Amino acid sequence: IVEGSDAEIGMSPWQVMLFRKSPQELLCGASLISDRWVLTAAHCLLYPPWDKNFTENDLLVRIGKHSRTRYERNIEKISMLEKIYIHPRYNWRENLDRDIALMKLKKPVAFSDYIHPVCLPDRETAASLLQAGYKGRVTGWGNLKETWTANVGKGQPSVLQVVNLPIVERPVCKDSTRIRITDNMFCAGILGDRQDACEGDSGGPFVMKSPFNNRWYQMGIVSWGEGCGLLHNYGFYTHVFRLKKWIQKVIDQ
Amino acid sequence: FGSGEADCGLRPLFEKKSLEDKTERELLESYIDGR
Ligand SMILES: *[C@@H]1O[C@H](CO)[C@@H](O)[C@H](O)[C@H]1NC(C)=O
Repeated sequence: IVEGSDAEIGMSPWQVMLFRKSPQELLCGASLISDRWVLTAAHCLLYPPWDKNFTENDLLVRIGKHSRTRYERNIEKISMLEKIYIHPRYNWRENLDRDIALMKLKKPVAFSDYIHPVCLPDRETAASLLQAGYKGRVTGWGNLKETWTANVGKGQPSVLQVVNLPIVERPVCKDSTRIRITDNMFCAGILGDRQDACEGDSGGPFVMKSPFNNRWYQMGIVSWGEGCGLLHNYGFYTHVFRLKKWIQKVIDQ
Repeated sequence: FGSGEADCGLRPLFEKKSLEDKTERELLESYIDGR
């Protein structure tokens, strides 16, 4: 996250860290949507142009975390994966359309002060909250400083970072990039501002707090950017409500 | 789905304790001033 700030303890208790076994590295962010199910970007699991194609055995999710590196004894829980579900029409070749993936935990996780699931939007919540100018919140352990030639950024945080960003009008998103954007994406950010989510933040949640019931709703997933923290553009997010029928399909089956 | 749905989105250390975090006000302000 560029130009964010340190998360408070328990500020984002749905934040999941996708973690690679061997070698041990942070891969991506993700989100906890129930005691059993974790949501992330498809491109965190599968991206041929980078030799990325992970089995369930390659990864482990870490939940309840705050520090990027410290083992948080009796707070963080480490879960292994039963099954990965990648959207079958995920479009990595062109624009990352339908950049969504589910992971089923082998074993349900226990909720605590530090671990709690985020809500998924229904239609009304999405119609109300997902509007240009409204702000959501992104969190992650991705890099801290702007990069031009890649979305990675530079400088690793010691603690989970947070930034609030406004949703941008669809025509503006479209004019800001040569890449074909779809209804399954939206963009967020302030022109002239560096606040941004970087590659290491990918797969993590874009969340909004409902003014009606005080619940937090995941509206997006950090999907892609051109550079990180640049002054002239915006970041792109998977539109979670628009893919909700696929999510429900996977979960029910 | 498993447990979590009814109680989703309410944070043990914030909403459940009637405590607000340091920047959630900015989110609410954007609903009123952002359009
Ligand atoms: C990913 O896993 C293996 C390749 O090593 C194979 O089962 C599958 O076809 C691969 N898929 C992609 C997208 O490369």
